[PDB]
Amino acid sequence: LKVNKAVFPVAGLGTRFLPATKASPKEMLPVVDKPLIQYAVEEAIAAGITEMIFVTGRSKRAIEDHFDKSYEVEAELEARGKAKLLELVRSIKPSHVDCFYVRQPEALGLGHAVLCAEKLVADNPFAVILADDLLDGNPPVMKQMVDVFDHYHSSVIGVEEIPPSETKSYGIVDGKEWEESIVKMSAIVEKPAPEVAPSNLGVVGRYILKPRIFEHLRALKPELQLTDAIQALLADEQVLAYKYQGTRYDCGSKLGYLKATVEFALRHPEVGTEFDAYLRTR
Ligand SMILES: O=c1ccn([C@@H]2O[C@H](COP(=O)(O)OP(=O)(O)OP(=O)(O)O)[C@@H](O)[C@H]2O)c(=O)[nH]1
Repeated sequence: LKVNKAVFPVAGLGTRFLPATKASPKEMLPVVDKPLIQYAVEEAIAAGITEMIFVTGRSKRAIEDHFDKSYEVEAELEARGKAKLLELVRSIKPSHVDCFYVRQPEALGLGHAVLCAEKLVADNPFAVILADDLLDGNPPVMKQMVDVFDHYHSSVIGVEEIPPSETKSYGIVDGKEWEESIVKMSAIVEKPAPEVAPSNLGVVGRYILKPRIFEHLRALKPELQLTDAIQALLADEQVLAYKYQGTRYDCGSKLGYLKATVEFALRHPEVGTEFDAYLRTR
C-alpha cells in the first residue's frame, strides 16, 4: 500500500564523535545549522511520509526536544517579534507530521533497533532512514524510492556505486539489472573482500521494507544483522536495489561530516558566498 512511516535509528553509541556525542547522539550533529536527523526527517516528509518513529538510545531527549514543541523557545522568540525564526522553528515538525519515540534499551545494533519499532509499524511498509548517511538529492532520495516502491510494491534498498577496493566497508547486492537504476536482487552479502564482491553496488542507509522483514529479524541467531534479514526476505519475495540519484555524505565518520559541512555551507544562502571566498584565499 502506501509508505506513511519512517523509522529513524538514532540509538548508536556514536563513539566516533566523542567527546561531542557524550550527551547528544551523532544524528544530532549539525551540518552548518541543522542536525543530521532533521535533514533525514525533511527527506521523509518530501517523500509523503507523515509519521516519524525514532528509536532512541543514550541522550534521547536531544532528539525528542529537537522535534517536540518547546514552550521556552517560542516564548523567547515570541517576546521578540522574530517571526521568520518562529516559522523556521515550527517547520521542524510541520502540522500533520507525528513523532513517536521508542527506546532501544541496549545498543545491540541496527537490526535490533529496527526490530524495536515493529509494533509501531505493524502491518505496513515503512522507511528506514539512517541520518548518519546525509543524502543530497533532487528529488530527495527517499522520495525517489517511494516512487519506486509505489510502482513495484517491493522492498527497496538504496545503493550507490562504490570503489571495488572498498567493498569490505559495505553491504553489497547482486542480481539482475532491470532498469538503468533498478536491480532485482538475488543476494546481499555483508562486507565481502574485493576479489569476491558480487558487484560494486553498496548499500546506504535508506530502505523501504515490507513488514515481513520482522519475522526474519526475530528469527535470526544473535547484534542481529539487517543484511541477513534482507537476504532471508528475498528468498520469499522480490527485493529491489535502487541506484539513487544524488550524493551521500558518510557522516558516521568525521571526514564525511566535514565534506558535508563544506559542501552544504557552499550552497547555504546566508554564508555561501563568503565561505567560498574564504576557501579560495586561505
Ligand atoms: O545499537 C545500535 C547501533 C546502531 N544504531 C543505529 O544504526 C546506524 C548505524 O550506526 P553504527 O552501528 O555504525 O554505530 P555508530 O556510528 O553510532 O557508532 P560509532 O561507530 O560512532 O561507535 C545509526 O542510525 C545508529 O543510530 C542503533 O540505532 N542502535
